[PDB]
Amino acid sequence: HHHHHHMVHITLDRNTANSWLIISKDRRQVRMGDTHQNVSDNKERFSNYPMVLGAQRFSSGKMYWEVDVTQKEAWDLGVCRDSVQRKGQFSLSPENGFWTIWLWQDSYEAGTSPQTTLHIQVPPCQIGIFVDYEAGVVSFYNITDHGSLIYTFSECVFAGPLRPFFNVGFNYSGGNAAPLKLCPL
Repeated sequence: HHHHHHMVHITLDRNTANSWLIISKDRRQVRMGDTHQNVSDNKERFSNYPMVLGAQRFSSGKMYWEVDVTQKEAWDLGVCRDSVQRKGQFSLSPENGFWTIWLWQDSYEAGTSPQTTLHIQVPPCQIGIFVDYEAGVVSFYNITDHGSLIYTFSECVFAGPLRPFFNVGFNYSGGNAAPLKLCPL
């Protein structure tokens, strides 16, 4: 792909984070802590899953960023509406305001409803995410495999400002402690 020149500097919004997440000083990395991180509750925090939003809001234009997923067993990545549900149980779907892909149990899927199997020959260590607001497109790229396309959501109905979306996943296995990291431009 040739989307690299739309690169944006994403930072994580601490106030939206699940109370077990640990966000680095530079707000560029996030991992699952082994306990509650001693923060007050608020209406923005994702309560049921290890999720956090980017601080940036996008309502027009073309945007690109990269995320490092090295040695993780489970994660979700993409964008979501600013007004997505924070509390209780929900599925990741465009109907609920999410445009995402994930790794889970050794398979990659896109968060359609129902979910779509992805075909990835080279397990990615970094993921590129491209948003074209006007066109209604969200695309995902395998940076480890020379930028090859993973998935395109088209005909998106964003219906609001978008925020970068992250889920570090649970660590029931002891094999999923590694962070998500926003990669430098």
